Amino acid sequence: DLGLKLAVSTIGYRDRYTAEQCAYCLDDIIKSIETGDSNQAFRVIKEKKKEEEAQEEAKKKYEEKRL
Amino acid sequence: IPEMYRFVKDYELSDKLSKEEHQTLVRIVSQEQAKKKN
Amino acid sequence: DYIVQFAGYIYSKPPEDLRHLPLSASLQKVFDHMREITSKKGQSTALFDDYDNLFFGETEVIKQFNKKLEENPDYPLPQGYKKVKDREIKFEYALDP
Amino acid sequence: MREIVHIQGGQCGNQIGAKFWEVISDEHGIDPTGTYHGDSDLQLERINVYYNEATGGRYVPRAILMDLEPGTMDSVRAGPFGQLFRPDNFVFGQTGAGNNWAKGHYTEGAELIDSVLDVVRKEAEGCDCLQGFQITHSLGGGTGSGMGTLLISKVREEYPDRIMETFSVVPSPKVSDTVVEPYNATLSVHQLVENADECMVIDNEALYDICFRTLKLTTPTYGDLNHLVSAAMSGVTCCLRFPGQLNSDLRKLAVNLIPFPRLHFFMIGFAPLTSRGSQQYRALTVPELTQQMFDAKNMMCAADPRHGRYLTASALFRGRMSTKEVDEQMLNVQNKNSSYFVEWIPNNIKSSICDIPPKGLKMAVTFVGNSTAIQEMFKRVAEQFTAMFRRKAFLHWYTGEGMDEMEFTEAESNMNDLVSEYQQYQDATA
Amino acid sequence: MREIVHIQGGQCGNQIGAKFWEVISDEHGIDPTGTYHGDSDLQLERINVYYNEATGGRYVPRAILMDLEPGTMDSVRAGPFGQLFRPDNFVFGQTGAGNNWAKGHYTEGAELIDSVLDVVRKEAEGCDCLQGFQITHSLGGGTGSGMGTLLISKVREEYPDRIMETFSVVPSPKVSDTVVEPYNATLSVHQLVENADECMVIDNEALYDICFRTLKLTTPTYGDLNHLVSAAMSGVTCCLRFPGQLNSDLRKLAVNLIPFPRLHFFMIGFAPLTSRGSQQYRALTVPELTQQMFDAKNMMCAADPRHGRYLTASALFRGRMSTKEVDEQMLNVQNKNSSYFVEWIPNNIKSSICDIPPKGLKMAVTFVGNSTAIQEMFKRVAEQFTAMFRRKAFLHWYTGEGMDEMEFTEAESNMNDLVSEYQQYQDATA
Amino acid sequence: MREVISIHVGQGGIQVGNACWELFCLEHGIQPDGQMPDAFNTFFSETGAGKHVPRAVFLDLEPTVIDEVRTGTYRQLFHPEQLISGKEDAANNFARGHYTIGKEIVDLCLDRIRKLADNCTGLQGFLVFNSVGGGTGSGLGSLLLERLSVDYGKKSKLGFTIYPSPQVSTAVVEPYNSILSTHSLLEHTDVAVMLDNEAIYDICRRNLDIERPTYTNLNRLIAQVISSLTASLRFDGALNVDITEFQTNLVPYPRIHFMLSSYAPIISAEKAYHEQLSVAEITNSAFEPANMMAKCDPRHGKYMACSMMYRGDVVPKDVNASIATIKTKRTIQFVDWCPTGFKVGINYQPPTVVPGGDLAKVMRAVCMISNSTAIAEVFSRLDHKFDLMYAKRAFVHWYVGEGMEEGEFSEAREDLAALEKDYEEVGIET
Amino acid sequence: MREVISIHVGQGGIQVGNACWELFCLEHGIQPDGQMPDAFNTFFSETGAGKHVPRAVFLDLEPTVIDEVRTGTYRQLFHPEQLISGKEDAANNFARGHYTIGKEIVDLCLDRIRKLADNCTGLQGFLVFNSVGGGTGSGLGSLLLERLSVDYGKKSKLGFTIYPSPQVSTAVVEPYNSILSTHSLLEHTDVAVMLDNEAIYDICRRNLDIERPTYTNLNRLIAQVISSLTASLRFDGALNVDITEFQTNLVPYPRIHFMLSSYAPIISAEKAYHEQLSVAEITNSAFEPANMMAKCDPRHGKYMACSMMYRGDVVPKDVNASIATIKTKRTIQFVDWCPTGFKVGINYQPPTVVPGGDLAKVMRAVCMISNSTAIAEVFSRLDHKFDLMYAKRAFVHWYVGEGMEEGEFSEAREDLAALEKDYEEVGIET
Ligand SMILES: Nc1nc2c(ncn2[C@@H]2O[C@H](COP(=O)(O)OP(=O)(O)OP(=O)(O)O)[C@@H](O)[C@H]2O)c(=O)[nH]1
Ligand SMILES: Nc1nc2c(ncn2[C@@H]2O[C@H](COP(=O)(O)OP(=O)(O)OP(=O)(O)O)[C@@H](O)[C@H]2O)c(=O)[nH]1
Ligand SMILES: Nc1nc2c(ncn2[C@@H]2O[C@H](COP(=O)(O)OP(=O)(O)O)[C@@H](O)[C@H]2O)c(=O)[nH]1
Ligand SMILES: Nc1nc2c(ncn2[C@@H]2O[C@H](COP(=O)(O)OP(=O)(O)O)[C@@H](O)[C@H]2O)c(=O)[nH]1
Ligand SMILES: [Mg+2]
Ligand SMILES: [Mg+2]
Repeated sequence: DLGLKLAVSTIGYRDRYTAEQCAYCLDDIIKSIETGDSNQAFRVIKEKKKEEEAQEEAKKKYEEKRL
Repeated sequence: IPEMYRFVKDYELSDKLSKEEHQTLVRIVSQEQAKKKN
Repeated sequence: DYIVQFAGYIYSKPPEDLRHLPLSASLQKVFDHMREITSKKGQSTALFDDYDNLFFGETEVIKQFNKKLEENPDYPLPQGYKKVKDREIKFEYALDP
Repeated sequence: MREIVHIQGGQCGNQIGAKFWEVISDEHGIDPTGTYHGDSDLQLERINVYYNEATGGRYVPRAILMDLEPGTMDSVRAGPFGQLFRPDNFVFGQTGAGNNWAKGHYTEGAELIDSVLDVVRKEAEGCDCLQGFQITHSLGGGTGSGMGTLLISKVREEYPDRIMETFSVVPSPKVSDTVVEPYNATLSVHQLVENADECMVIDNEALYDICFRTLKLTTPTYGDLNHLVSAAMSGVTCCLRFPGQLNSDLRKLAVNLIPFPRLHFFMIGFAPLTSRGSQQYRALTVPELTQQMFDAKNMMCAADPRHGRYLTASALFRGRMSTKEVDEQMLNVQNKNSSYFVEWIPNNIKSSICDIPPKGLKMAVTFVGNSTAIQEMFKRVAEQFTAMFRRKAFLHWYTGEGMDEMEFTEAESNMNDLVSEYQQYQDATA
Repeated sequence: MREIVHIQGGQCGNQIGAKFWEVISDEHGIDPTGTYHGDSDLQLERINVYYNEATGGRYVPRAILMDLEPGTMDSVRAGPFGQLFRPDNFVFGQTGAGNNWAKGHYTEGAELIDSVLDVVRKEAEGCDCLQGFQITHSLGGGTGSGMGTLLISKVREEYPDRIMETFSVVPSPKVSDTVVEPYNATLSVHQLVENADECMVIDNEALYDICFRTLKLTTPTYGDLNHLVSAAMSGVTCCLRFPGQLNSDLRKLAVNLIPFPRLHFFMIGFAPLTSRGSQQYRALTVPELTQQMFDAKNMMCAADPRHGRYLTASALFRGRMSTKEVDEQMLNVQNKNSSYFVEWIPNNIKSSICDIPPKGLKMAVTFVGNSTAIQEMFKRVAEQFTAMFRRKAFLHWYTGEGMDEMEFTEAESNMNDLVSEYQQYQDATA
Repeated sequence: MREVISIHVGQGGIQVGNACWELFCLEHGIQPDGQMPDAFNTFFSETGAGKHVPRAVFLDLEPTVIDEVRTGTYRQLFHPEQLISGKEDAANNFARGHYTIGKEIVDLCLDRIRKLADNCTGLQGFLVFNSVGGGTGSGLGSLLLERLSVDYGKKSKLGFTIYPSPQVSTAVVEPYNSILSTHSLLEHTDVAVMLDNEAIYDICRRNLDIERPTYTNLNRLIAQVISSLTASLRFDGALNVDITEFQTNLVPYPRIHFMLSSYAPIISAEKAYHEQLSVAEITNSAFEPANMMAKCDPRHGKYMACSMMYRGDVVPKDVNASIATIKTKRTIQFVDWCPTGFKVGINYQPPTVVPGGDLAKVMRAVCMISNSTAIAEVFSRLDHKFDLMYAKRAFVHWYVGEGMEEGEFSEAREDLAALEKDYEEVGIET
Repeated sequence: MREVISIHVGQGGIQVGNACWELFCLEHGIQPDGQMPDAFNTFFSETGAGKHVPRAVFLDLEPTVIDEVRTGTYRQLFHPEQLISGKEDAANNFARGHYTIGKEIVDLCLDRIRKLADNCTGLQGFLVFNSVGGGTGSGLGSLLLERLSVDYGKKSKLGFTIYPSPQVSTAVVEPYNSILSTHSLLEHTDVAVMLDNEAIYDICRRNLDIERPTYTNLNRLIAQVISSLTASLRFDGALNVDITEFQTNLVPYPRIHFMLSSYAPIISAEKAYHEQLSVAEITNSAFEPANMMAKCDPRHGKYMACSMMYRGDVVPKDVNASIATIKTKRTIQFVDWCPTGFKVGINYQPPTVVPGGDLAKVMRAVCMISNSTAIAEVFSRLDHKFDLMYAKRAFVHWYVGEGMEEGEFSEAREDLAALEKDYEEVGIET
């Protein structure tokens, strides 16, 4: 891209892979800073499954209230 | 020689250089390369 | 050596006699024709079109550094590998320069 | 030791397994009743790789069969060698997915997968030393491409250090049998790259082309395509079950054929293949095997391998032969084709020799090459996907089960990024 | 070592090959099933010249069969020794040329020739040391005279240093079976002189004359003409497959029989030839062989050899015989006929001896002489061509497929120049 | 463990139900008494010992047809109290069968549906048959669909409606109730198939060569189409298709689910065996515009998706080789946003013949279900017919006096206008 | 893999088609029912099991002849719906069958032609038969040729037209439509063969010794000529000839393709065996002017090219020895610009005999197709007959009132004048 590639190019050939990995990772907070979602720093159905699991758990918790 | 002529054919230059002209060019270059090596 | 003789011979005949030009013009015309056929064959031409694409990975950075090195003759770079002196040749039509 | 378990899903995967296990049983001399009747001592030394032992001396495959509908497993049981499979491993639902990826991955596939994961965990925890898993499924179907890929992630989350194989059939645009193939192909490729350690693409179009041109048989059927795929599948793990000059397990191939962790999509091919009428004309020699092995029409994919450059290649020779000839032929096939081999990695062909040939053949070769020419398949799949998605056609079926268009956009973007970064190394020079 | 491959095209060439390969197989004791059943050790030492080896111990000819219609190859397969040919080498089209040279050289022959060139390249790249190629085709047909001659140029462009043989049947004006023979004969002779290293003309009229006068059999058929041509073909390469006093490969004949590169059109003849009723009367001696060898009626061409002077001559004796007698007889046949031998090149007869005679015969001779009398055939062909062309008869068939009259004019001019410069040396004196 | 329930309402519905129920009983070997002298489970249920009971219910307000059923040869087959019958007919009045007399009967039908559904364990979906141009048929079909859509929810329902012909008509008031019923089932049925009588009359006349057909001949063809559609659930096949795998492949958007069918081959025994009935020719005949089962021209519109079923000894490669030919043709063009539009199914069981019928016995057949943009013409012409009489409020008093409101006619017109606008909006390229 | 399609239009065409189709079925061993109790593929097609279907179509507007065909012994052979029949006859009016009633029938014929052509893979060309002196025959032949010339293009079409006799005539208006049809097929047909009835009557009278012949005797001779022409495509022969190998050998210029045929020997069993029927005498009889199949004198003009077919046990040398004798004779002279004019074909299968017919069984036969300059006489006499009635505009009102323009008669006259001038211009020596 830019500014982060010129900074990675100032680091010796032995650590350049690690610096490139750090620069990709530093690309990591920046997007969050640029945007605002704490879940972009690595690598119907979802919602429904989560909802169902929570509901069952809630019922168990309700049973705990019942206890 | 035939591999170099295949280069001439593949680049559509065979209309400008005949097989006999190609052999003559290769011969002249061979002569001067051999004189330079010696 | 064969490519130089080949370029000199092909462009020494009608209809395209270039003997009035430097031998480099005949050789350049062979490379321009090779570029045209390479482009026609529907095959990549990036190595012909971008002469500064000599080095892996950092081609755009080198292009920007070359522009800065040319815009002002010795632009100081914070992090550049090495300055190499190259020669460019232009032909100018000037009477007794 | 170092054995693997078999897991298959969907109708296509079940039909592939129904021939793969027949081929394995015929290779090891196991009758359809589970009783050994082989001739050679070596047929029993490493039988623990694929078969378990039960009381009464019979053998049972460690295979797990899953589908969202009961018909295919109710049909495979009545076929030959169908009694070997343990009835307990059969898990199925009562509804099906209807070629809808969302139903087979979010609503129906999520609730059922606990039972199959239970038996998967039972099989893996018990075995002596795990080598890994191999998966057969199709990307053109809903239940398969959904449940199989979610199971891939679930298995990877619990066994991060083991190796994972996937033999995936991708929908070709030539022979199309389902209109919603691009959607569940694109959605599946997104998840498959993140978790599978190895992936091997297979196309029905290439199988028909091979059957029509090389074998020259008049009427191909699914049994012939399954037989070719089964022979190719068996060829990979042959040296892990038999002695040889240079043994090479799956992990050794993983080390030598994957340069970067995201480039693990191979295309394969099997040699020799000859017609019935010409099987007497030909003479089996190493040059004859290697000339057919690198033949473009012999690949199990429609991708044209002379449209790109090989990053690396592998060959698994079978039978007793001299190693000097193999090495010199590998060198010759690499000197005469220097234009199609990437130049910044020298000596990019791996070879292995196994002294036990297939039953009925004196020499055989299995070829696994990682090439840049595979980009064309993802290009056409994404082209069809973006042609159909721009009008939101058939989108309501997927969006009615909790899925949204954002997951489609992310999948398309990640697939295009994969396509781009796979060809990035094609133009790379030293 | 120093082996050659066989390539044939057209119906006439296929029928010639169907007997040439039978003769070769009978000479080497190969059964029509490809199994050796010979008696002598020498029958197997140099079998690599014409036959390849496959698994199971059977032998397969390295012949390539091409035609623009499938009928002739579908018929030759059912004949005796038809199973030897590899089915993969059969290449054919679905349309045919209809005796039109333009269709078999520009429109249809150009697209098909890639497949046959693929198998030709496969055969030549593989073989131990290439000696060259031999071609059998007819100049009286369209598809043959077009595709064969274009294939000659394509082969010459890729293997400029190898040797090339062509056995060409030219249409005689006596026995004419096609009205458009002069056009495709004249067009073919133009291309044939530029690329063929050796050419051997054969005429059906001369074969009928020989069969009627020397053998004196009542009803000649194409099988007898094919048998004579096959014996003549086999006689040339005999010493390359068997030991002898003075071995002489094809290249040695090329050196000694072609004075100038454009004079390579020979006429041949075979001796002895005797009737069934007189085969007991005659005694086989070197004088008896040499008197029949130089006989004018024994030539395989209607050209009269005492109408011109020999530039050079060659003889390939077979059987065990004394060399002193051969040399003295060659000297005697040259002293008694000094008027018919050109005087500025002394000692213009080449001789060779091979110790292995043909099966069933104790002595045999093959004669290959380069004479100036061959001009008469081109003269009459050009006469008919210019008689038919001046009215532009049948010209539209050729001009409707991209050809023009300029290529006809150039062909006529080059053929007339060849005729003139071939006789230029007849009147030359020292 | 897979079941389906078929609903027959109205005279046309009952008369086509009889037609399909001879065919199913014949195909599964069940005698008309219900006694056999594991594939039956899709349509039937086992009673424990002996007879089988169909999973079907017959509805009508007019008792004549049911009384005819209860005295024919099939009196012993159907359960006595699932042939629900009324006393007073609706007399072609839609408002009667939706507001006046159908409400008192619908409760018994729903009770029967519940009693049949509790027996099934793997219920795939419902089938319904009703002739649209009648009072009781359209009204009761609408009411039953509306009740089922809320009692069961997501279960799939398929409607084989018979719309009136473009010009041929039996009633004079059928456009009104046709439009109202289309309004009702537009938002309530998952699949609707077009079945107008004129096209099938032309099919019989041209192919079957019958000049005086009756309703039975039409109903037998419809029964054959139903059997071809549902064969994949009860017979083994190389490429299976389920009912739930339709809205993911043929229905791009929730509103658009009206498609038209075709069948091939249709031929009599007198000239069937003289021709080979290859797969290519039958799949060409199936796409002929004159063989559409509804009187609509596919050349007037684009295709959206084609789902087409084979049965017999067809091989997949031959199917692909024929799909390619159809993609080649210039007279058939698909919509821009659909690169592949074919879903292919292959089954092994050949179609069964009914004795005394029209069709002969053949080994290959093809049934296509195709969704196309050209269907809007029938809606436009029905709308034009409706407007002519609704301008003067003719025949409205027969509907207002049966409890229906005045404004109910207008909103059906607005929904048809919306549907026609939607069909135009979808068919434009991007 | 070589096929040909024959078209029969008009009463004479159908009656000669019947004659050729008994002969082909008899020659290939097929019973009249179509069942045999690999050479058939040229004329027939295999249905998969059992019967064979001819590659022929019968056309007529008048139903009597087709109805006679559909009730005879051959009712089971032909496909029921390729015997296209009309209702109203053209009644010898050319304008009717080209402008009024033929247009509504031609579409069905073209659909049948397409359906037959898609089955063939190696289509050599078309054959067409039509009696010229009739309305429907000439008109529909013209229209079909004009449609085929643009639908298919370069495919070869052969026309076996029967022109009226010099003085013997059945109608009174046949010169008009004969001239118009000659106009139409002059620029649209590749080969036209002359077949007038008077010459064949004389042949029957002189050789067969029948004093009261009927049309069947004429049609059997025509069928024998057709079989002799097409034998080379379906039987093994020493010198084969294909249909496409004609315009390169018999057609000097695109305009000149009318030639006249002859056959030999023609002899009855009562005196056939008393003489040896050598090849020389039969080839002499074939060139006799009295044995021409069209009433034209070859002594009145030059020859251009002769293509003549043999079949039986004939040997090529005997053929050459007879061609030489014919070249010797002073009464037969060839054109100046054609040195050789003979194309010779040899086949092994002897002609087959039809039981109850006229011809006997012989081992040798010859059929010649000769193009000569003398054919201009029939054009001149037809032109003279046309001018006599066109001077007074007789019978023109029967043509103007059927949609044809007034000037259409003149341009046919101009084209005939051009053809006659061209024939004179070609025949002059240089
Ligand atoms: N295809 C087909 N259509 C039929 C048949 N019988 C009736 N129809 C159609 O049904 C339409 C009228 O509806 P019907 O089914 O006859 O009568 P209904 O549906 O019971 O309605 P009611 O008149 O109130 O009894 C007519 O326009 C016919 O076209 C049949 O046997 N086959
Ligand atoms: N050689 C031969 N010629 C026939 C035969 N039948 C009719 N002709 C000729 O055909 C000419 C008239 O044309 P037809 O074939 O009889 O009738 P058509 O071609 O069907 O034309 P229409 O009169 O309109 O029906 C007559 O002059 C006859 O010479 C036949 O069986 N054999
Ligand atoms: N090789 C092979 N492929 C098959 C077979 N049956 C189906 N397929 C392929 O699988 C695809 C359809 O997959 P599908 O059955 O819907 O998978 P599912 O949704 O998991 O059941 C088709 O495109 C076929 O090409 C088979 O028996 N052998
Ligand atoms: N010696 C020999 N000559 C043949 C035979 N068959 C045909 N010919 C000659 O070949 C010529 C015709 O060549 P043709 O078959 O048209 O060649 P094509 O066009 O390549 O198929 C004739 O003049 C024959 O003399 C055969 O069996 N033996
Ligand atoms: Mg009713
Ligand atoms: Mg008539």
